[PDB]
Amino acid sequence: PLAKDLLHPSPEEEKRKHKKKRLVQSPNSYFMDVKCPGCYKITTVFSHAQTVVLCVGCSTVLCQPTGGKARLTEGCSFRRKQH
Amino acid sequence: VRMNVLADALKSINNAEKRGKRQVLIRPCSKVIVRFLTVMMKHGYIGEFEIIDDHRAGKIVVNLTGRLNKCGVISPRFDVQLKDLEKWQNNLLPSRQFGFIVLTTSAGIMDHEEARRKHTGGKILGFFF
Amino acid sequence: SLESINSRLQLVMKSGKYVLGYKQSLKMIRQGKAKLVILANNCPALRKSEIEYYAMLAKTGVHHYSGNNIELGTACGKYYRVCTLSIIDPGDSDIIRS
Amino acid sequence: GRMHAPGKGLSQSALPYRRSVPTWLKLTSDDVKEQIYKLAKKGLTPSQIGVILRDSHGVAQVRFVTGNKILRILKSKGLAPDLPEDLYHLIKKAVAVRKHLERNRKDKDAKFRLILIESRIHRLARYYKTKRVLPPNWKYESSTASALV
Amino acid sequence: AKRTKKVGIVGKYGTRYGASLRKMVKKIEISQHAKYTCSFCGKTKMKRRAVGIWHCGSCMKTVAGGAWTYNTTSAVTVKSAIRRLKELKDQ
RNA sequence: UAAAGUUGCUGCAGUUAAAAAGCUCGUAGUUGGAUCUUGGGAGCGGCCGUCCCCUGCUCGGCGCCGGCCCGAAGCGUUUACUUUGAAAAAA
RNA sequence: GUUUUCGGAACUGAGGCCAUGAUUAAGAGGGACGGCCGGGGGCAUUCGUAUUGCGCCGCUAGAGGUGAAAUUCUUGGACCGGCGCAAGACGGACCAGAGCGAAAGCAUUUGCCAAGAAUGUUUUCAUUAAUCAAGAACGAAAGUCGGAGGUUCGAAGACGAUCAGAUACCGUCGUAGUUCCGACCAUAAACGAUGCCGACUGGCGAUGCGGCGGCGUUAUUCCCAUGACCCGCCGGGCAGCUUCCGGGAAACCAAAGUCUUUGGGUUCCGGGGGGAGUAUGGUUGCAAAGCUGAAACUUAAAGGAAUUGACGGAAGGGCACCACC
Repeated sequence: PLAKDLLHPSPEEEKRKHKKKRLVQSPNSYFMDVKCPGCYKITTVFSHAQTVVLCVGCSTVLCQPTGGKARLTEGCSFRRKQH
Repeated sequence: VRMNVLADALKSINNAEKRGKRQVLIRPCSKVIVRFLTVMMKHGYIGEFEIIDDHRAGKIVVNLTGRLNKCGVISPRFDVQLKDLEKWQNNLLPSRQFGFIVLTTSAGIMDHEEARRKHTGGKILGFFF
Repeated sequence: SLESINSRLQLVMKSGKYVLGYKQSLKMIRQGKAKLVILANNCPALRKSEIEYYAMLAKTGVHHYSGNNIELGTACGKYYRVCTLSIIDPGDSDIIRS
Repeated sequence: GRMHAPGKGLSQSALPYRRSVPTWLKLTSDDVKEQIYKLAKKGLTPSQIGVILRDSHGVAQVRFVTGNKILRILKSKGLAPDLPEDLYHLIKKAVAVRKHLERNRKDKDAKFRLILIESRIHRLARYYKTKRVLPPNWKYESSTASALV
Repeated sequence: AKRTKKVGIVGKYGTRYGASLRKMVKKIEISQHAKYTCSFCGKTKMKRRAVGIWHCGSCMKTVAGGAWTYNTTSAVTVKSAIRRLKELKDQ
């Protein structure tokens, strides 16, 4: 194809492109409002935390750093947010 | 690395014209580029272009017509007198009827004929026909 | 685990109070001010045994270091060799909690 | 591409367009700084203050919540390390590969990596000298480098 | 200044004994006169007293070593070999 | 000398015709991302062309009722570049 | 005489005021961090048959080797079969147009040591970069100098064949070497015969590593989460296929393209064929040699790609009693 509309890229393909190769650079990560079952307080954790984080009171662990997105502990309620 | 930024912009829109794209995207936007595109737009060689100004070196999407033969860039930016400007457009432009040599002067960035009217030379940027 | 100690020791040398050498650190054990004693592995066996006995009287733990007195000195950031060493107060290091 | 390797990888962070403080973040410009102050005192390089801060406390960029960046925050308080962290980590790496090399002297690859690492040290050194961050007579000497961990 | 071009310690022999013999003795004679770091006190004082005998001028501790070097390569492989059979017999 | 774009700055060539160092490091050398003022106004011609303005701080005559107008002298980051002028033996 | 208002010069205290002073965070770079990944590197360790040799036992007259033979071994028991032992090499099949490494190169196990690409990243620094005379590290094999070891193989050499002759191809022995350790050497068709960095310009199916998403299947079983498949997407990595992108003398090339519509940056390097990588000088090396490097003279071609023939002790089909059977 020759005629495209790079001014108005469709969102289905815009999320496909690499984070830097998009029309306007935008990250793929986000933040969380995680609540472990042992406690009630809400902590803000990063999608790709890359460092082990503990709940208040040394209740339990929340995240395991991996190659990509951190592995959330099963049983903890998390709500993705955005600004 | 990317030394000359105007060179990457012109070669891209020159490649996309030979292929026949309707509008081309150039990755870095500099002040000299947008000043260069307007000299081409004021002569009808390109279409309406737009600057996607993010918080970095922005991107430009230039609507392309079928009117551009070649838009080269002369590197380095040689100094041009008004005495040798005729000799440049003698071996850089296709004919004496059309084609323009874009060169920057203290008065700004304009083609070689406006540099004749304002009677001042300067560094040469590129050429388009 | 070893690099944790150099990381801890370096944090002590910039912040905490410490005492290099044997005659000086032996007084700190005697004064009770010492909290942790480091010993180079090539410490003379009589002097190592004496330090460990002193610390048993003062109930301060000893950490028998791995390197000799040459590289224990470089671990403290010094250009001389250190055979034994006492930490009077870590200041802001976690070395005494391990 | 990498300047001491044939790799042409493209992998790095990409901060979003909006430079505003996040709507979820409830830490003031002050309290974040005393958080930086505490981590800096227990020993932590400005690089890893930022990571600990955006995982536990959820600060997108400290340059947005306050008006300065981490290293500029520590130096104004006088808590910054004297020689830069990226230069510290290169000397720390060269000391390790030189200590590996004294026993294993048949390791021609380690000898090759040593030249690459030292070449990067002298490159940052002469940069940090023009920016007047290091004394103009500062010089990495392989011998006395191990004292600086 | 650098007094000699490629004749080190063996410059004392002048023009005698031929080039190769003056070259293979250089590597040895540098070694047998070098001061080593005493592995007991840490000071660089291990110095060969007689052939095979190495004395540390600081801790006054004598060590049976190689003839021209402090440690013979044949010895250090034997010390490490014995150390493996030792723990392998007693388990 | 041109022909010779067979010395190539304009303007050559280097997969196989002559040819890219075995490979990397590296100082001189060369080359270096983006980013800091555009617009508006009076006049004229059939939204378009042209002109001027966005200069600051000692002495005098269209003078007028300390202030204003105007004339001249001095100062206002530095080079490169460009335009101008001077000075630039004739043959 | 004197002190000052007075004009100038310099210093020193308290202020007031400034919108009081730090552009961005590159599909530039460095560094940190995360889980991985890989015949990357080093050291140590382990295993495997095989080969050669030896000991013993068995039964035997040939065994080896070749186009055919001989040299050679053999009733002093060879070859063959069995059981053991020792030594030094080597790391089969799995092994791929797969991976890793700057290149040379890299493959039994396990352990230790240091390193690294790519990926992920709302981390940090903030132009630190690109290419690079001089200079430096590494650099197959062969070769050199010391030690250790020497199974196999095998330059030299000896011999047996072949031949007009063979000081060659083939065969039997076999020295240096091949192996390890420590120093030298710096060259290979060290090849992709293709400098590096950056941008742009068609698809297609795969593949390796990392990440993201998704029916279902199968493992723990007790499911979520993890593996193993299955469908996609993203990054870069070795490649492939396809094509009127375009180029090229063509062969061919998604680069060898974006080149008379000639200029992104920067190293090296060529100028008809020989003489000649020679002479000489310098320099490096223990030597072998390496690096640097002419001229006299000679010559009208040498060379590249492709075409048609002829030819082939090239292959595939077919034919002839001027061919054979």
